[PDB]
Amino acid sequence: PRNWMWYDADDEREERRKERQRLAWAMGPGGGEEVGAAHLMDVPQSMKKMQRIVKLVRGLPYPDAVAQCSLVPHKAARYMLQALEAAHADATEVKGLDAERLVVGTVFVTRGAYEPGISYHSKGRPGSKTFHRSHIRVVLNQAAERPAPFARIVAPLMSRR
Amino acid sequence: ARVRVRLGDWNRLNRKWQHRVSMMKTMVTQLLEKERIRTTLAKAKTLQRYADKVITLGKQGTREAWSEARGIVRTDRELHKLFTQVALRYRERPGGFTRLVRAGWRERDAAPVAFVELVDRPGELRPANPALQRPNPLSVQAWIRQQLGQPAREPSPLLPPSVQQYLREENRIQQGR
Amino acid sequence: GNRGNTYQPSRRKRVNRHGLEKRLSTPQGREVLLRRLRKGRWRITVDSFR
Amino acid sequence: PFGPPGAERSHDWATYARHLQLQPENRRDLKRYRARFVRFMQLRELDWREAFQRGVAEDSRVSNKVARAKAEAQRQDAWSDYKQAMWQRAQL
Amino acid sequence: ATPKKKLSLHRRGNRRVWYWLKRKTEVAKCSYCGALSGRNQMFSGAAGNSACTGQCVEQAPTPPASSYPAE
Amino acid sequence: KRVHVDRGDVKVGRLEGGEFQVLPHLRPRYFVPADLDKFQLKPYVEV
RNA sequence: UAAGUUUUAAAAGGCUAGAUUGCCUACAUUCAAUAACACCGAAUGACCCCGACUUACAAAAAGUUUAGGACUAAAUUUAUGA
RNA sequence: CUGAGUUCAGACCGUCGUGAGACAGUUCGGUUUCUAUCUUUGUCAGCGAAAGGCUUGUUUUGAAACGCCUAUGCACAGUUAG
RNA sequence: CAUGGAAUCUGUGAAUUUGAAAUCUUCGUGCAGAUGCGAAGGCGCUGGCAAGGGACGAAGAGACCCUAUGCAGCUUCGCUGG
RNA sequence: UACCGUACUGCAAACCGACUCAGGUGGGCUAGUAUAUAUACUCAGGCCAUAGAAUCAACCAUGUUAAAGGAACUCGGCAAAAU
Ligand SMILES: [Mg+2]
Ligand SMILES: [Mg+2]
Ligand SMILES: [Mg+2]
Ligand SMILES: [Mg+2]
Ligand SMILES: [Mg+2]
Ligand SMILES: [Mg+2]
Ligand SMILES: [Mg+2]
Ligand SMILES: [Mg+2]
Ligand SMILES: [Mg+2]
Ligand SMILES: [Mg+2]
Ligand SMILES: [Mg+2]
Ligand SMILES: [Mg+2]
Ligand SMILES: [Mg+2]
Ligand SMILES: [Mg+2]
Ligand SMILES: [Mg+2]
Ligand SMILES: [Mg+2]
Ligand SMILES: [Zn+2]
Repeated sequence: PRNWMWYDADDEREERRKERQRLAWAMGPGGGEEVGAAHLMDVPQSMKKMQRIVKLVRGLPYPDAVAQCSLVPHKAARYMLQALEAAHADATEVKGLDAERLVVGTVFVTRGAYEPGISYHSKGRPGSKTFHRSHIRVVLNQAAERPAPFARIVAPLMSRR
Repeated sequence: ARVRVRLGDWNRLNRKWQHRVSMMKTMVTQLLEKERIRTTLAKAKTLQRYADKVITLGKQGTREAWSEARGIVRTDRELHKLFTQVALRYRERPGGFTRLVRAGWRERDAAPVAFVELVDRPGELRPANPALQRPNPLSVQAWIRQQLGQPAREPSPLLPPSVQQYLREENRIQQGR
Repeated sequence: GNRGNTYQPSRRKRVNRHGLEKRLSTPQGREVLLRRLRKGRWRITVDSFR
Repeated sequence: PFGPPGAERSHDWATYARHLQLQPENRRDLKRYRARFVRFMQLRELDWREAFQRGVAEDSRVSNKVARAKAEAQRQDAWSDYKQAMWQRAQL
Repeated sequence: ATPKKKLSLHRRGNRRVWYWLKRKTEVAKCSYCGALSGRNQMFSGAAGNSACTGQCVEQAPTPPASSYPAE
Repeated sequence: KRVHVDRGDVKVGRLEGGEFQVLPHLRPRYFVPADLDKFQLKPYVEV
């Protein structure tokens, strides 16, 4: 449990902050058993634009969550795919969780730091063209049984005699 | 505001009619120069209808058909291809010279995308069906086509043996004038 | 008639109005320069350079 | 470029002195005359460029106009061989 | 033409129901390359699929044809 | 680049008919020594 | 579409909910991105759409046709008299 | 929706006034802003899950489906409300 | 009927306004025209696209009238001054 | 025979308007049908980057056509049409 310490104060502050949130993640909402997770910071999308896609993958298993992200033309779905793939990579290679039983049990969108701008309304009045950002937290639990896939897998156009 | 889809007519394709006809002429010229082009669904369906009209005009092989295609079809390298390779390739096909396969959406505007290609060529994606299907003279269809006024309409080579006895003659050559 | 474009740029007129020498030509222009110095402005006149 | 090979090695001030000498009433406003001469010099440099562009365009038009007819002659003489090949193999 | 009060979090959520997307109930999955798309769409290498190995089409033999190549 | 500022050059002449004439006594002359080759003092002194 | 053509009684006529009764081999994908064409339509035992051919006694909306798209199967037809 | 008239700013004619000016005396000319939050209203749509016990009517290898009442769904829907 | 907005999708992406709201109808009452009080009644819930009667919609602490130890400019046989 | 200017832009996304602003910004050169620098098409040359994609909403803007009438509309033939 880190008997060593960093040399500079900035690295030590960052490492202590990291251990504080690893404490808060354990024994809290869920926690407990071994969990693959990811945190995709500073997605260049609004919170509503990400929440449009996040309401589709909430509670689904992993393969049909990837299916729901891959079946829409939205820009936010590619970032959601990036977050789900990072969480899957952590869960399968960093941890030792079994695949094909992972459920997306926790996904939500939080605020990011905005970039304030200016928009030029008429009659001299100012406006805004603020560039919004957001964060993604994905937690993939492992179920006790492989679940119902929720979307029927059919054969493609290529698989034809 | 005039109804084009729902009342069988040409698509508007977000364009004025002169721009629309010019764009279809450019796309049919591109479709026969490279035999598979990729575009949005509305242009793809309009291209399929226009391709059937242009290919049949090339299949006539007449001087008036050449004159009409000369304005319709731009390249001239491919006016020859339409009147020779495409005309001989689909000489007996009753329409349907083109297939459409959907290919997803494009990145710039999320518009649906379709692959449009000429059928019955080396490099096509599905086997074609024969344009004709030689009939069994010992089946119901042949007798219905004997009692009713229907032709035989059999599959044929480019020059059948019914012209062989004329072309074999040495007194029917005229020396080439 | 749309307003807002009263500033028509010209180097001759800018130097001839707000330059150093018209400021030094009159006494009250010299006290204008003196209180620019007393305020501590980095640019004394519109045409100063080095 | 765009001007003749004799355009270099030829001082243009001979034109200035020539039309200043034989017309003695160009000496009224000499500075205006010199401005008109320099304006003539820049204008002549532009007209050389325009003449070059028109000549190259008119050459390229007939070159492509010949090459297109050559391509059509090649295409027709390639089609005739195939047609005579089909009728010849119908003979055999 | 102007809101008279500030919208509450509950009223805003109720008003935003039109903005949400419906989940799709079918998907066409390639067993080799694991690709996902609709059943009416090509998603092989000719379309966008950098993971395609060609195993998606399992048979394509067409050797014979004869024509005049226009040159 | 805006008002034709004259730099710190030394003038070598004057215009008479618009043609500049460089005065020959104002041309630059540099009194370089006879030989700077095998001269026993270098720009650096050993420590 | 009206300027055209029909109909405008006692109560007539419409809209929403519905006691009951009956039935159930019903997870809802494709045929074009605004089905309003089409749910009182179709998806290969399919003329649903599109194309091709014919019709001046339709100045063109019907008739034939599975050529193309709605994929699909074999030991008696790559297949309906669609 | 108009601003034709009732609020101005320009000018003329008449009345009153020393005059700046006043006239609800006559004339000519003279900026009509607003992207609907929710209250109504028209119309088009989404959400408002279930399976309950069968001591299973039966079977052994209280779990599995089977048979029941109605529960949803769908159809026709009071001499049936509004 | 034509073109371009509007309506559908993808991408970028404001502002006016805002005591808090979970804001029904009629009659009565009431700082005298009630979403909020009383009596009676109605109402599955939430929206898109439209229309704007209400929210004494929003936009200016000056349209008009009155007041100020109020200002300002103008006028004159108002007063006083070289 | 020195010194200063020489890039790029300059009816404009680079100047003046808070903006990549439908506004304002001086002078000069130019081919054919053809005839005037007007008008239609075009030469040299340049451009089709700054939201895209289909479709039949209502409604709005801008236009084309309209049977029989024709200012009957309206404060006023305003606006369109017409020569
Ligand atoms: Mg329209
Ligand atoms: Mg035109
Ligand atoms: Mg002007
Ligand atoms: Mg200013
Ligand atoms: Mg077929
Ligand atoms: Mg439009
Ligand atoms: Mg009341
Ligand atoms: Mg409603
Ligand atoms: Mg609305
Ligand atoms: Mg007082
Ligand atoms: Mg301009
Ligand atoms: Mg401005
Ligand atoms: Mg501009
Ligand atoms: Mg032109
Ligand atoms: Mg563009
Ligand atoms: Mg008439
Ligand atoms: Zn694959």
